[PDB]
Amino acid sequence: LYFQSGGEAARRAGEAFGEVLDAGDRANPALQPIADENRRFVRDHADLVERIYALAAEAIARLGTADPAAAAAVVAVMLGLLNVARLAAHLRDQGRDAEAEELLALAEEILRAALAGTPEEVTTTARAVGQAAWLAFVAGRSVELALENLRKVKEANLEERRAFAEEGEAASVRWLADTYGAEAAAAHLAAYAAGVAAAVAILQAS
Ligand code: NA
Ligand code: NA
Ligand code: NA
Ligand code: NA
Ligand code: NA
Repeated sequence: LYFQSGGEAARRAGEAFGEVLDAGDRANPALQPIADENRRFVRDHADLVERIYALAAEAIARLGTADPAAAAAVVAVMLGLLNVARLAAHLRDQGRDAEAEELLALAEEILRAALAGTPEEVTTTARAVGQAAWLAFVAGRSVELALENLRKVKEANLEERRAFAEEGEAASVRWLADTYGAEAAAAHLAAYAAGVAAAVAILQAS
């Protein structure tokens, strides 16, 4: 990672995201279990965290951090691969290491290919990759569904990728409200947006 210029800046940005989301979730008894699980993930899967920062460093190298759209795209890449990594971590914790790699490799292929375009295109693809994994995680942690979803993103044009990201994001809001209640869900989503903004600003200053 150290010969991947940008890895330390990506880490600072991701840690800023994590700190802000942690504080938002930790402030509310309904959301604290999320903050605790997120700390456990980072503690237990340092190798996946570093792999996320490595892909972010590739995004920094290609897009720069000289403007808000590029910075947002790098953050979106990290958050999209993080969603993939949560399912990969489940697979690894359960001894299904090869399937975890297949999942990570396909997500990384799609994200890397998007880096040839504009930041706004990268952000759309990254959001779609994130939902491809998240939707499969909630539906029984199915690597088969995740791979199918990722292949559908791969074969989708930009508008179709955006539409899929929007459907998944809407389903995600619904899941948060169903699980934590609408009131706590709104607080969580606001903290998430603040964490994105924190990470964007760290990248811009890097
Ligand atoms: Na790099
Ligand atoms: Na505690
Ligand atoms: Na964990
Ligand atoms: Na996300
Ligand atoms: Na994303």
